[PDB]
Amino acid sequence: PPPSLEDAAPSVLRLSPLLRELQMRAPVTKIRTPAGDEGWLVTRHAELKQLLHDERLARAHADPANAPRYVKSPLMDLLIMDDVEAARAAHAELRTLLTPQFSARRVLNMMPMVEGIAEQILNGFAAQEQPADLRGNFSLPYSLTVLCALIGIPLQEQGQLLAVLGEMATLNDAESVARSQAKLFGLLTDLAGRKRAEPGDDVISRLCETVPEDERIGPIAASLLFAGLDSVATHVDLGVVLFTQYPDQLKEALADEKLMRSGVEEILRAAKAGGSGAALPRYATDDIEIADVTIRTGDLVLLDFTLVNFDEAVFDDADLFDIRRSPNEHLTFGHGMWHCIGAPLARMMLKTAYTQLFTRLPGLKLASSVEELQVTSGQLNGGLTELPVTW
Ligand SMILES: C[C@@H]1[C@H](O)[C@@H](C)/C=C/C=C/C=C/C=C/C=C/C=C/C=C/[C@H](O[C@@H]2O[C@H](C)[C@@H](O)[C@H](N)[C@@H]2O)C[C@@H]2O[C@](O)(C[C@@H](O)C[C@@H](O)[C@H](O)CC[C@@H](O)C[C@@H](O)CC(=O)O[C@H]1C)C[C@H](O)[C@H]2C(=O)O
Ligand code: HEM
Repeated sequence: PPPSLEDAAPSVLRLSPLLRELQMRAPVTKIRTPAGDEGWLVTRHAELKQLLHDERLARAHADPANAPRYVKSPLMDLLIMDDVEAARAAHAELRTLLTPQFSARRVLNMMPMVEGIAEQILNGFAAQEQPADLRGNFSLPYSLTVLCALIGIPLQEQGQLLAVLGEMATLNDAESVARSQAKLFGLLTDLAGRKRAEPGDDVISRLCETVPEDERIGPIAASLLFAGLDSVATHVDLGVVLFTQYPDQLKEALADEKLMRSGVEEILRAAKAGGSGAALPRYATDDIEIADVTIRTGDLVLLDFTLVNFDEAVFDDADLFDIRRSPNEHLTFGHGMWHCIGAPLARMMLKTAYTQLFTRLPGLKLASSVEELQVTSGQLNGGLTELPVTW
């Protein structure tokens, strides 16, 4: 029986020993998923990068109901279709719709909105009673408010979102996920009809121009919001932890915009809970020969973007936080057909956050120890349960 991927990591910002062992054993290796099934874990940079460009991996399985699962989640099950050409076309359309929204030009047009929301939230955060949770008081409201503004979700309708998005991340209750997913899909399909009638400068309105069916705009906007919210918030949090542990690198990043940009890359490479970094399931649509192994049609393949970021064949002293790594060859956003569509926004949001946070609160420090930080578990893209800081 293959080793089981565990529920989190023993502590934050260090790769879990089980993952480091799996990586040493083989480039592609059989594991047991949290959901109990068997799967291929890709553990090394060169092999992951090659498989990110292999057309034989798809979000498709001949029998999705019986396909080997990564996690027990009705969210993943919406992702997997039973025809390959139908899955390929659905994926292709998602990227065609969304890639223009995140061009360098359009992201540049988001900067004032992002900086302005960060300043309003930071104004309130600096006044909180200390120690204060940076995640609930800053990084989550920051991420939620920017993403809702860009997508076009009214301030008047945001109250219920943090509850529904958090529930959708649960691996603990299958029926609570599915009805939260429908609440969110229903909220945003309803919203799409309203913005069709009254368009604004936002993503939902621009999708209306090209997509005439509300019932398919809503799930795209919902999955856009779910894709960005926690990941951006968690990287604000862990980026803040790293910078409080290497204050000399924080100060030089504040002093030179080149080093703040490469500092954000080094946070994207290393600011990790240390647990399993695979995000979505992929299935072989044909047999693939690689790394002295044979992946078979229907097999589950897990691309662990976090784990390959610590591959010593690529990164000198990989456990070390060093913002001067350049070029920084992390694969945190994927690559090729699968590459994160929000990467330019995420990069800009993180740079905005660290700059404003540490300029306004230069004495920002952990209330307790890094070892005392509690990584969340039993969840999709959980990060920390809270991050108490003082300043
Ligand atoms: C075909 C389909 C239909 O037409 C439509 C009706 C279907 C809609 C279905 C949508 C389903 C969406 C499911 C998303 C699940 C994310 C899980 C994330 C878990 C992440 C993992 O976390 C772990 O999980 C383990 C279990 C725990 O053991 C462990 N303790 C920890 O918790 C790893 C962490 O990952 C990253 O965070 C970033 C992700 O967050 C990025 C993600 O968000 C993507 O961006 C989501 C992209 C997604 O949206 C693509 C869809 O859009 C494509 C799409 O819709 O196709 C349409 C055309 C960053 C962290 O550094 C990772 C780290 O920790 O090292
Ligand atoms: C630090 C923040 C983020 C990280 C680490 C991250 C990471 C990732 C990763 C690893 C994938 C590939 C998933 C897979 O195929 O296994 C992905 C895909 C995706 N990301 Fe991000 N992401 C971040 C922020 C965002 C944001 C803010 C948005 C939207 C505003 C977004 C939208 C998407 C979408 C739509 C996909 C699916 C792409 C596809 O199916 O081809 N991401 N992201």
